[PDB]
Amino acid sequence: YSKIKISGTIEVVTGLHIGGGGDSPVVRDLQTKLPIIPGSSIKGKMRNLLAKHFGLKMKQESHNQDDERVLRLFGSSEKGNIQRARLQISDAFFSEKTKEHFAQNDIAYTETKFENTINRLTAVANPRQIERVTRGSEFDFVFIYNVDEESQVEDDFENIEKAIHLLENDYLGGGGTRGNGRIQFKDTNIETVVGEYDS
Amino acid sequence: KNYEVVIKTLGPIHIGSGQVMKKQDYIYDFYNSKVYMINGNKLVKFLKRKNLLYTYQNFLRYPPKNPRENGLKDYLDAQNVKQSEWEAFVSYSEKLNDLHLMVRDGQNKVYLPGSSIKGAIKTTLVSKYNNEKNKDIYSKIKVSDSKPIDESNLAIYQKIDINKSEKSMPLYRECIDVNTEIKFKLTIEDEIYSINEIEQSIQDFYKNYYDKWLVGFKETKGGRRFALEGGIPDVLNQNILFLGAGTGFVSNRKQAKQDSFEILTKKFRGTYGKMKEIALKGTTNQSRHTSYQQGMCKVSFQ
Amino acid sequence: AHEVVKSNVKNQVLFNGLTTSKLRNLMEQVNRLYTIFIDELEYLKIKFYYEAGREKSVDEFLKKTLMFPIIDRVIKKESKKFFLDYCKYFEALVAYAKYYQK
Amino acid sequence: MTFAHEVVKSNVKNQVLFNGLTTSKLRNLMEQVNRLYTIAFNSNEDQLNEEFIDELEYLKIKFYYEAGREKSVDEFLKKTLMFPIIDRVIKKESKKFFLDYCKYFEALVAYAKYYQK
Amino acid sequence: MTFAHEVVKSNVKNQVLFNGLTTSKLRNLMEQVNRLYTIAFNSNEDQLNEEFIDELEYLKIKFYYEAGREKSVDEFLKKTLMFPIIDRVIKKESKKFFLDYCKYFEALVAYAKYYQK
Repeated sequence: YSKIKISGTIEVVTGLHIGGGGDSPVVRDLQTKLPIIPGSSIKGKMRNLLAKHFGLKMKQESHNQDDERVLRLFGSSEKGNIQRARLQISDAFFSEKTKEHFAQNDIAYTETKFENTINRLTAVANPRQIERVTRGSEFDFVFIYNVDEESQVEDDFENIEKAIHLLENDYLGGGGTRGNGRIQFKDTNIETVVGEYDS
Repeated sequence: KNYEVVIKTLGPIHIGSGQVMKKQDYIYDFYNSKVYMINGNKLVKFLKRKNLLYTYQNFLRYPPKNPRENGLKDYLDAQNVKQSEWEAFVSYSEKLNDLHLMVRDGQNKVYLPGSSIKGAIKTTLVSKYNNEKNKDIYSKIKVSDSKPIDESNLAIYQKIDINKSEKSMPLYRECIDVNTEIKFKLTIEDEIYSINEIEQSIQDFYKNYYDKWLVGFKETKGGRRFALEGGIPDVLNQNILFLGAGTGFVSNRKQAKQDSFEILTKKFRGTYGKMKEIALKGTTNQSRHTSYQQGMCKVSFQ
Repeated sequence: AHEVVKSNVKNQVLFNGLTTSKLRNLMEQVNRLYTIFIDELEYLKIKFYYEAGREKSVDEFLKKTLMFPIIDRVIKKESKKFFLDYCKYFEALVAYAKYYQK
Repeated sequence: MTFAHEVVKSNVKNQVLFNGLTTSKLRNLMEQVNRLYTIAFNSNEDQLNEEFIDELEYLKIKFYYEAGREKSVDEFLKKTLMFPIIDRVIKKESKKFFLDYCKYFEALVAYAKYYQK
Repeated sequence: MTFAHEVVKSNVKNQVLFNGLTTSKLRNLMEQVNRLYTIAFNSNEDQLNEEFIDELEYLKIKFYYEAGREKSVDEFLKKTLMFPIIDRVIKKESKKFFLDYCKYFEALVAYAKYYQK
């Protein structure tokens, strides 16, 4: 038995809105009064994008039965078979140097966007507001992998690689369709912490 | 799939931020025709190294009501502040009772929003497909925001009401300079409205726009100057679209008249009620004496 | 906080027609400073002068709240808690302005 | 007392509730009241500390904010005398009266939830 | 009112009980009932505390809230005459009648628990 941590840092490129608390606020830690990226959202983007990248049948969509690779890599235990999650994703927070760099330069963490509405045949302008997380900030994540079978570790790592590949080229959070959520990954570090595994 | 989109700004493009600069944070040089935005922080800490902040505050507080004595350049001159220091305290400048700024990002560079770009693209799709459930395909066509726009492509323009006799609008709008190249990234989740489909939709929108409205403004000096300089007879082959605000409200004739009456009655009713008993937006430069209509820019995909 | 806003309702207008859309930039300033420096408070003062210049009603608002002496005394005190207390007062003023409107 | 009881049946009109009040529209108020509940419960003495008085002041501020945000919440707060009750609670500075207010408001919310679309 | 105790057998339809009632959904009610049963049982006199009257008010509050949360609980409470008997017990304020209600309610709970999916 062993665990291999995956550690790295995600950078937001365009606007970011998670807005779980929703005039329209964003997810935040109450202990820091600072935004976050809840692990649930990352998990959801992963499961949806990876299932789509694999076989996604209309019948399978109706019955919520997912592909065997995706299911073992993320766990379902919904069909009466034992399936515990082999990968756990945590929350993520601001890194220190981002905090400093925004503190020094008189830069805020939020950008409020007016979205002007023009209505067909009437063109009646009613402004709307939405909040965003400042671009150029980076979040620090940890992924914890549980090793149950000594051979298929490599395949699961490769699927996580295509995981990150897709997620980089897609959108996380809300407003994914309208231009909000494009984030990238850097400084990935792999380090087995418990066990005698060579990774 | 996933593609990179290149935008060639044929004309001045504006995306209004809702911020309307008042009689503050500028210097309007009548005699060299550049307006100088001022860093608030640096300017006020200058005021404190010269201990005139109370003077500056009172100057703001109860303006002399003398129009020649109601700016910021005169305020700075009255304290005899040196032009090089007056050059020391300029945050940024462009070539004015009010001035309208674009959206800006966390580091105060202008970027093109995702709302505007699908705004024009949706308008193009709706007109071409006659609203064929285009609201549903809105979710299946995704546009990334722009990369930043460095300042040197920013300049101020006046709103020009281009009719058979030209008229100026009293205020200005900042715009992107001509020929700026701006990229975003495009993703497709509904393959039916393919890349070529989208391009042809935009092109058909433009051709319909031409043969309905763009032909009518002829015999106006600014009209044929821009119409010919922009090469729109060839542009019918080109993928051209108007982005953001400032494009004409239009962007049969009788139904258009009734609709336009209704819209202008709803819009401008609080100032000029004359719409109940009854015009192109463009920009005119002093530098080249050349008029550009606000909004159009070239789009090519990859 | 409540007293001033409820008593500045004259005959109906609030501070001669005050609306929060005019207070947006100030609100952003206060929120940014709340998240977090003497010079930052200085430019803060300047921005009250800025927005109070943009509209006459706003100038009367900041006068009838005695905002300027309050901010000066904040900058003198340099204590973090008292600045947060000022943020609470400003938030209360904004909320009561929001309540009493057209 | 339970004026909440007959008030909630007085506000069933034609169907809208307080002109369309819904339980999603009181979440923040419920959260704030719950936190003040637990903090005051942790307290030993009946005399309310000045910090808890400031908590009550901010609670009043939050009622006023929410009432300015939406009209139905405004009508609910106006007719249920929430504002006069909070003013009297602040005047009294007694913990037991604050807990009694908590029970009243909980009853209000429970009735509003039991009568819904 | 004992027909209200044996209505439970008349409500075995086709198979779900009370349209899908489970005793598991009665847990908060059972806990509160046990609490105040103990508190009343220790009491000496027949005249209940005024605070105990307020406690009974809190019982009605919780009953309405639970009836709002679940429909099967709502049917159980409504048709077995729970609300009128709660009001009546509040009206007489005598200990022995409160115990009488407690025995009725416990008999209901146990007999219902006899039948569950």
